Amino acid sequence: CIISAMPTKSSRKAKKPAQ
Amino acid sequence: VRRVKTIYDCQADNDDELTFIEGEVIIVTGEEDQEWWIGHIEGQPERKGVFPVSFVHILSD
Repeated sequence: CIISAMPTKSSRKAKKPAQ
Repeated sequence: VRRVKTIYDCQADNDDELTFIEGEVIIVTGEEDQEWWIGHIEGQPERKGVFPVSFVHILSD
C-alpha cells in the first residue's frame, strides 16, 4: 500500500556528490 | 533494534544508498542524516545501505 503521494528525495546532506 | 517499513519506492543514486520498493522491511542499523538512515532489508541482508526516511515508515509505533 503506497502511502500518500510520492515524496521527494531530499538529497542526503551527509553525502557530497563526488566529482 | 530499529525497524522501518518502506511506504514508498525509492532508488539509490550511488552505491551508498539503499534502493527499496514499497512493501520492503528494513532493519535500521545506523543513521547518517535526520532524513537518511542506514540499514538492511530484514529477509534480505544483502540489501544494505543508506535510505531516505521520507520514503519509509518507522516501525516503533
